[PDB]
Amino acid sequence: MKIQMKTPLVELDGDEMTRVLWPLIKDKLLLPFIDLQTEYYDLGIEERDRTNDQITIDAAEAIKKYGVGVKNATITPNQDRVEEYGLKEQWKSPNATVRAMLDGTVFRKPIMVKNIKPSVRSWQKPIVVGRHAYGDFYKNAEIFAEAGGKLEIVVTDKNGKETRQTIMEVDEPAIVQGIHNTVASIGHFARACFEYSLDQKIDCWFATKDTISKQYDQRFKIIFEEIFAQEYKEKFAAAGIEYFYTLIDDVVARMMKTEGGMLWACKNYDGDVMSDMVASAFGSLAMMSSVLVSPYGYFEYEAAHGTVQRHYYQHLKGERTSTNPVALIYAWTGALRKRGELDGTPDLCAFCDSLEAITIECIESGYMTGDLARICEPAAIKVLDSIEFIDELGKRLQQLN
Amino acid sequence: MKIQMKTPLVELDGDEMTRVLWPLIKDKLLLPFIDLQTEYYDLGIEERDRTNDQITIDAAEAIKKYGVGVKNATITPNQDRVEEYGLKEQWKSPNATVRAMLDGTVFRKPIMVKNIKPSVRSWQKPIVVGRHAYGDFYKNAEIFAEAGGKLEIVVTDKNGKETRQTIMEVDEPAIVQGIHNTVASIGHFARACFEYSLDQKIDCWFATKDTISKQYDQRFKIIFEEIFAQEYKEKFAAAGIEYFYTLIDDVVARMMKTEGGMLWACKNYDGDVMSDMVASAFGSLAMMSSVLVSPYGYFEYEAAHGTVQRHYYQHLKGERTSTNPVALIYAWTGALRKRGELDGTPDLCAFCDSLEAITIECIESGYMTGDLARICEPAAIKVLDSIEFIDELGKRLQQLNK
Ligand SMILES: [Mg+2]
Repeated sequence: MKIQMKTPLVELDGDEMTRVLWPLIKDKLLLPFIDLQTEYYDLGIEERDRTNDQITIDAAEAIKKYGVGVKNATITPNQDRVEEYGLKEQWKSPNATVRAMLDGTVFRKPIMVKNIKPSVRSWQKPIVVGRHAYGDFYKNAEIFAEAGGKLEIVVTDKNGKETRQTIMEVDEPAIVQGIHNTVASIGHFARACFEYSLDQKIDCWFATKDTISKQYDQRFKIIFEEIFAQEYKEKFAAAGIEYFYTLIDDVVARMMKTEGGMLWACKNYDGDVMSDMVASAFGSLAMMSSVLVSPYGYFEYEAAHGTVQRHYYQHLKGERTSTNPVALIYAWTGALRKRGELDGTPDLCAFCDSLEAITIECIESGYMTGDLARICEPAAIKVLDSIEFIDELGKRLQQLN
Repeated sequence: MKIQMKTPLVELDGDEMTRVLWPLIKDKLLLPFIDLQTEYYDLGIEERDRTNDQITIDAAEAIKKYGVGVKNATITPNQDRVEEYGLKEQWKSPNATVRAMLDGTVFRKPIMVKNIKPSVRSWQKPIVVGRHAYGDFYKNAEIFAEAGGKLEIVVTDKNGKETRQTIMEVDEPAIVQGIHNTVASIGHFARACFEYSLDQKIDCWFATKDTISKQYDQRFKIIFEEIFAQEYKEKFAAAGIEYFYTLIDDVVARMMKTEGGMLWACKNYDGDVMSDMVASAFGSLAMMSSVLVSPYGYFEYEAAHGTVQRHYYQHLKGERTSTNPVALIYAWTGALRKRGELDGTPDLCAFCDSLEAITIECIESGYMTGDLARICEPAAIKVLDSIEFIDELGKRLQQLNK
């Protein structure tokens, strides 16, 4: 029989080329081997528009209920997209929405192949970015103060005690931004990072600009230091690993020189930008896994890249594309593995191990999409289009099973 | 004999190892050749402490008066530094104070040598970072809301009208930050970058996260777009160069694959971090120049790196150090060159071009500090300690009969 699942995955569909490839993955790589159970939520742009973005919230609720989600790449619509699709508004990033609702830390890890050298000469070991998923400027308040004025932040507690601080007082057109985070969210971030480091036996590096931000960034620094001292110090020393804190400018300068091999903990914004820099440098944003690990027990595996508009238009014209589906594949395998772990269904986990291994073997053997063929050494034997590539992996799986 | 100056440079001294090397540069590389005129401001941590940080303000005022400053590396003190030096308080970043007082854009360019390949394989051409010098979180207001509450930004105008926006309402301990910028400062930032791109004949790339920050970052995007359309589109076309706007995560991915050769315009924070990433990748933080170009006509050249506490402590024990003084040197040559341009004293500019060239040629001939010798190819001929390095450049200057 096919591999059986005890609990369904929550499945969040997406946009454009990634939407096109998603059912081909299911058809060729999963359904022939697994009696795949999912709760399906279409987060394509048109369905988010139809439902006034309720579908996004509903999907996040389902992840909370079942425990594990898999997410396809989506469009966060700018005004071009609004015009292209005739949208009601510039709907908020669905990633930002899910992360807000679930909380946690997003772990981003390169999917490494031996035949692609990183951009950064020194890198010999993967660098994992642990990005705080919650708060900061992903939930902002902003004012365009067209006549200027006294610009303040204000906090009013339960009890009515008001605290005010002045940003600046200006007599000219100005812009203002406010952000927050929570002590609890930061603590869970620190914990997730330290636990990841211990599990994987890698050092943890964290950095902020605590010299400039003497209460906000300072609070991250203190919380990591205290959690580390009180909960992890001994565990780390027994495991032969270290926690290193520095300033953000110093850590980035080090990253250009390091051999790699650590967990790089980042505040939300830093992690968003830096995970993309690391992904690119190792080879591709499609060669990078992404998992949100919530302290509340939820997991969301996603393809953390664009939807490939140019390739989608080509596809609709009957042209084959060089789209790299690896991140999409690893979102499914990561999610099915976790679901299998939680459910105590190890045949599912073993399948996921196999498909991941097959994907790497295929690329390392010189059979790959065009983006990878551009940067590998030695030269690829054969460039496979996105659909041929998926078809090839399906043939390898059939030969296993 | 010695080259004459018309107008003094404003000289801002600093801390630790950089403070140690600063007179050696003057003594062996400047004073023998130039009747150096400076107005001296000691921004060492102890003078800042003694004057309650007034000396920083006074120095910024002297830059406004004379037009050009040269700044040594300084400590921005955390509580560890407070303890170390017995300070009254964690004095605010003097760089932030100076930038706030002058406004402008900080241009950060690698100091490239033929025998050092960049960390990023694709880079074949310099990348300049143009960092907006004003506002954002460098002038923050922050609250530790130990009881939570309604967290807001509030704008109270000249005429009454209160505008409030809610960040979040929480029932748990939380932290709150507010920042600002001005439309005028942003515009001056866009113009400085467009002018720099024209003058250097290089493309301009700018990026934010306007998809998430739909008024704040968006206002940067808009101001750039409008200034470019109104004031630079035709000039760019004429010069064969482009302005490219994208999202910040996209630009960083591109930076790992580009050949280089553009001006990368950055918001204040992005510029702080990304100028150091570019500097490190090209070779060292010490191999990066830094000039604040104010819209009000002032210039501040600095050594934009650390003060090297560990080396300082070794130096006090009479031990040799591997501190790289090139950025200190280039701060001086850059400031003196500008001083000479403004004063119409071209012999000073000539000397500055010569000292930069001599420094480059020293390193390219295999004589360099430890940091460079770790990454150069072929192997260094002789690794010089910081002071041996300055002394070598001195020897060369004298050999060339400057
Ligand atoms: Mg810096």
